[PDB]
Amino acid sequence: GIPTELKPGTNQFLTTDDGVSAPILPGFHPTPPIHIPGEVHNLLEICRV
Amino acid sequence: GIPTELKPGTNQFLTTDDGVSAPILPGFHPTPPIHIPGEVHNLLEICRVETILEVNNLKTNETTPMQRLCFPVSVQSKTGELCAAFRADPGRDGPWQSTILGQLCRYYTQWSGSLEVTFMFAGSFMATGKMLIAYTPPGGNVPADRITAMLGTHVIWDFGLQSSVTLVVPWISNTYTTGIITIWYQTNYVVPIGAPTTAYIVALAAAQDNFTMKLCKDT
Amino acid sequence: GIPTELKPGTNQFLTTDDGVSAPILPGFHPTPPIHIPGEVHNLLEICRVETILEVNNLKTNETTPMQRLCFPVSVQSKTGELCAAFRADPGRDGPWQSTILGQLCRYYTQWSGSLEVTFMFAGSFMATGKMLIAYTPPGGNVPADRITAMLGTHVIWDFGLQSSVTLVVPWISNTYTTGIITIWYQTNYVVPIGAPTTAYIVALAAAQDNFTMKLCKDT
Amino acid sequence: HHSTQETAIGNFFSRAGLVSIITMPTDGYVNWDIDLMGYAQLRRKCELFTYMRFDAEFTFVVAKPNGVLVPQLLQYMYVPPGAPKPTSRDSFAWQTATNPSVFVKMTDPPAQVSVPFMSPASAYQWFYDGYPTYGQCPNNMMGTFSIRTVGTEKSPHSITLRVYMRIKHVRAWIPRPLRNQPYLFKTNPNYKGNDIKCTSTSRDKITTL
Amino acid sequence: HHSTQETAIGNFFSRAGLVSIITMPTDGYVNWDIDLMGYAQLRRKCELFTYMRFDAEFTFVVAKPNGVLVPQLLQYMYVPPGAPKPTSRDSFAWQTATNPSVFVKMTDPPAQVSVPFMSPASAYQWFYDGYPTYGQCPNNMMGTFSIRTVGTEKSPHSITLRVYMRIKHVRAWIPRPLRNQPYLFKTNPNYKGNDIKCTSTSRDKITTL
Amino acid sequence: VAQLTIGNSTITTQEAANIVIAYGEWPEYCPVNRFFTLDTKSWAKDSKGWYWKFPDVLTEVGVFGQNAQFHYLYRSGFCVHVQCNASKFHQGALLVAVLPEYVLGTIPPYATTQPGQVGAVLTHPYVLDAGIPLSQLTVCPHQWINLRTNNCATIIVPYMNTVPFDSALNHCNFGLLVIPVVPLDFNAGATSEIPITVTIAPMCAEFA
Repeated sequence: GIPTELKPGTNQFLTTDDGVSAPILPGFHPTPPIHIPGEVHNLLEICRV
Repeated sequence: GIPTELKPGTNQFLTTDDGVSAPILPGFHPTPPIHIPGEVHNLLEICRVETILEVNNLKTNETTPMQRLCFPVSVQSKTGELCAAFRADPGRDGPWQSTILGQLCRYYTQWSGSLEVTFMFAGSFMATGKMLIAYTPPGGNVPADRITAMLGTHVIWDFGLQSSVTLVVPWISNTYTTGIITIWYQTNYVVPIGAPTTAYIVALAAAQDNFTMKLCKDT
Repeated sequence: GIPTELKPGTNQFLTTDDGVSAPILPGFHPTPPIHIPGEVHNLLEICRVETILEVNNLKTNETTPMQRLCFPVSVQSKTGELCAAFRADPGRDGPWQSTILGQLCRYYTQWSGSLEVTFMFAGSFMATGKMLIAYTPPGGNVPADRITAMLGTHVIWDFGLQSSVTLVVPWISNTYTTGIITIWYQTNYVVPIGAPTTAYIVALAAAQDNFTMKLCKDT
Repeated sequence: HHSTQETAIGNFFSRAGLVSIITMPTDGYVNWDIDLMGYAQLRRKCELFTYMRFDAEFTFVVAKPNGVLVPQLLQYMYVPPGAPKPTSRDSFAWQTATNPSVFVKMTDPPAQVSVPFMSPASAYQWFYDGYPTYGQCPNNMMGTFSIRTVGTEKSPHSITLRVYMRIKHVRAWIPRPLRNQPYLFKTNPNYKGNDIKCTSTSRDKITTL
Repeated sequence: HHSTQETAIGNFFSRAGLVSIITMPTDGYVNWDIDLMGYAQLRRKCELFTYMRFDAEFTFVVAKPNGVLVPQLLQYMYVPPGAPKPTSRDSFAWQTATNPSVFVKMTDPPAQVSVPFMSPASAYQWFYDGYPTYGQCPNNMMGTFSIRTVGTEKSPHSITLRVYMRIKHVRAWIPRPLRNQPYLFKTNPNYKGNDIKCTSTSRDKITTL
Repeated sequence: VAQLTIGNSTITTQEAANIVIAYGEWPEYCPVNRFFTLDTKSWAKDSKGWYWKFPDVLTEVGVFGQNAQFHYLYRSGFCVHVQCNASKFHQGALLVAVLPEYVLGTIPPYATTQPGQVGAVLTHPYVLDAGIPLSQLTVCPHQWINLRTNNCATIIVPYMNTVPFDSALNHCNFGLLVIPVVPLDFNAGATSEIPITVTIAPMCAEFA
C-alpha cells in the first residue's frame, strides 16, 4: 500500500461541510421532474414586489 | 506520506454498498460458462406470458381445488343476466393471486401499466351463442343492466366463429382504482341433440409492453 | 489533506493476499543469478516422464520389496487365460501410488486428461509369443473370456519383434470411473533349449499433453 | 415514464441479508457449512429459476450476548470443497496452510471475504432429477466455515456472531413456477399432501364483486 | 478446457502457513533462527527440487495464552547472517544500530517484514554432498529473529506469538524423486533401515482387480 | 393432408404451421431418426393426468434402448407430437407442456420416478405432485389442445444441461405433462373413452 498520514482534524463532525455520503438505496430511480411554473432561483425575486 | 483525513462515516457496515472486497482464492480459475438456452435478462420477460386466473374461487371449491379454474355457462340460464364479475387489481387478493403477474407484484411497491385479459371457450363444436364483455372504467359504478353496460366499453363475443377474444385494460396504477369486468349473457345457449348442455370458459391474463414497477420490497 | 474513508475489512490478516511489504534491508544487493541447466517452469513437465508402476503389489512381497516392480509370465501357463489386471485411477491407492503421476495428484483435487501406459519385455532373445492388452471402457464390466475382451479396444503384442508397446487411455476424470486393463495370454510361451523358462514384464506410465489439474490441496 | 432497471436480474438479488446466527458459550469450535436454502426467504426466490451462477461476499458481525465488546482475537477458517474438516479444538487441520484464514479482533470493523464460483459444472442447480451413484441430490457443495478463538486455554467470554451474505454477478436460466406450499425438509421438494391450501382466498358468490 | 496456471511454480508455493510457535512466560528473551525444514510439511515439498531461490515475508500474530490483548510494547530484532546473537536480556547487541528492528504494540495490526535473498552463492541448496572444511551440511544460514518486551523490569504478562511466512519469486532447478520414508533428524536424510515401508498398499491376488 | 416418411416408419398429419420452438433455438451439433409411437392412454371422464420422463421412455424400445445401455455419453434434441382423436360431440381441453428437471415429491420408489414407456398417473394434479401450482405452468413451453378447433400439438425441445455430455441411464432431463384442465363431457350412447397418442422423434443425436 501507499504510505499515508493522519493530520489533526480527524473524527470530527463539522455541521457545515459539503461532504458526499454513501446512499441508502443504490438501485432506486427517483421520479424525474416536470415543468411547474414559478420557480424561485434566488430570494431577491421575492424582495422586489 | 501524503496527508489524509478521516471524515465521519468510518467503520460503518452499510448492508447495501457495492464495495469490492479481497478474494479468498487468488490463483483459482472458475469454470468458464457455456451456452445454455433460455437466459432471463429481466423479470419483465416472465410477466408477459398468459397464465390462468382463478375466477371461480368460491367457498365450496376449497375441498376440490381443480374446479377453481373454469366457470360454467349453461342452457337453463335466461338472457340479459350476469355470469361472472371480478376486479382488476393485480396487487390485492382475490382472483389475481393465482397468476404470475400477481405473484411478482407482491415483491414490489408501485406498479403502473396496461394489461390484457384473454378468454377461451372449451365447449362442444355444434353449439353457439353470444357473450358481452363489459369493462367499467375506474371510479365508476357497476352496471345493473346490460343496456347500461352496453353504453360503455365492451366487446361482443360470439363463440360460433372464434374461440378466444382479448380484452385490453387501458391503464391501472397503484401508489380505490378498480377496473370491474362483467360478463353478460347476450343470447341464451343453443345446442342440438347429442351435444351436452353445459360448457366452461377459462381466463388468461398477462401484462403489456409498458408495465414497469419499482421499489423492491419483501413479502 | 484529502478526505478518505475506512470501509469494513480493515486490520484483517488474510493469509493469501499478494501485498507488497516494506523490505528489511534497503541498501542490500542480492547476488545476481547465473545460468543453471534444468529449470522447471511448470509442474506438468514433471508429470510427463515414464516412471515405473507397481503392479505386483501382493501381500507376500512386503518383506522383499524389490520384487514388486516385475510381474512374471511363464511356460507352465495355458492359453487364453488371465495374467494381470489393475484399475486406471491415478488418485486412489493400489498400483498408481508408486508413480510420480499418482504422487502429484495427491496435492490437488480435480484432474482431467489422457494417459499412456507403456510395457517392456525383459526376457531372453530366443523366446517368442503373443499377448493381448485389453482396455475396458469406463462403466462397463470386466471381461470373463478373451473372446469377449477381443471385441473391445485391444492391442495385439508379440514380443518376438518389438520389445515395447504403448497403450493410450482415451479419457479419465475426477470430480466410479475405472478404466480396467487386463493382460490375456494369446499364445503360450515357446522357448528353445538353454534359454530359461520364465520372464518378466515392467510397466511404465505417464500423462499426455492434455493433462491439467486445479484446486491446490494439501495431503 | 421511468426506466426498467428496478427489475433487472442483478438488482433483484442485492442487499445482503442474514443467513446464519452462531453462538459459542463458555467444545469451543463451530462448523457452519455454506447453504442458501436454510431460510424460507431466499429459498422461494432462488427457486424461481433452475440454473444460477454467482459468487458470494460475506461479513462477520461479532459481539457478546448483550452488545458489549472485549479485546479478543478470533480466527475464521475457510475449508474448500474436498478437504477434511477440523474435528477437535486443537486438530492438525487448524494449521494446514492451504485452507485460508482471517485473523480479526473483536474491537475491529468486521471482516469481509469474497468466495468465487466453485463448481466443477458450468452453473449451480437446485433441482436434480437423477441419482448420484441415494436421494435425488446434486453435487454443488460451496464450502464450509470454521470459527474458533485463538489460544491454548478456554477463553472466559461467550461469543455470538452472525453471518451476512451478498450475491454478485448473477445470471439465471430456465424460469419455473413459484412454490406455493409450505416446506418440510431442506433437501427435497416435499409437501403435506393430506391438505392442499388453495392459491387464492375465497368469496361467497361469483357475482359478488 | 481450462488454463494451466494452477500448476505454475509460483502458485505451488503461495498461501503463507505457520512455521513456528513461540511462548514467553513470566530469561525473558527468545532466539528463533530461520529454517524451512522444521515441519514435516514444506520439507517434503521443497525437497522436490535441488536449487531454489526466493525471498520471504513474515507476519507476527501475537496475543496472550487465551486470546486477550493488553497494552504492551514489543521489539522484534532481526540479526543478519554473520552477527553475534543477544545473550542476555540487557546485552549490548540489543542496541546495535545495524541489526534492524520493529516496534509494535499488542493492540495493533500485526507487523510485516520482508527479507531478500541472502546467500553468497547464486541459489540455495538443500543437498550438499561434500564436506565444509564435519557433517555434510551446506552454508545458507538465512538469519535469526529475537523477541523481547521493552523495559527494564519483568513485565507481568506471559506472551505467546506465532510466525507466519510466505515465499515470493520462486525459481527451481533439477527435480528429484519425492521422499517416501519418515524423517529422523533435521540435517541429514536418514531413515529407519530396520524396516522399509512399501510405497503402495497391498492386495490379495494379482488378478483381483 | 400429408404423409411424413422418415426412416422405415411413416405418420399421417396435415400441414400445420404452428410448431412451438422451446426457448427460441433449433437443435444443432458442435457442443435412430424415425418416429417412435408409444402406447395410447384412454382419456376417461375422471382421469387426472399422465407424465413421461425423458429419455427414460426410450430405454426399452428400439435400438436406442441398446444405444443407451452400451454407450456412456449422450446428447440429443427431441421432437414431440401429441394428438387426440375425438368427434364433434365431445368437449374438453388439454394442456401439454414440457418441464425441465421435473423432481417429484412424496405425500419415492424407483417405479414412480422412472415409469418407463407406459407412463404413470398423477395423484394431486392441482399441485403437479411437486408443490408448484398448476395455474402458472404456462411459463414453460406449452400448447393447448382444445377439442373444439384443433387436434394436434407439437413441441421442439433442444438440449438443456450444464454439462455438455451426460449419461442416459441415471439422469432424466425433462418430463412431459398432459393435464385435463376442462374435463371430458358427452351424452349417453357416445364413446366413453378417447385415445391420446404420443410420438417421439430424436433430432441431432450424438454418442461418445
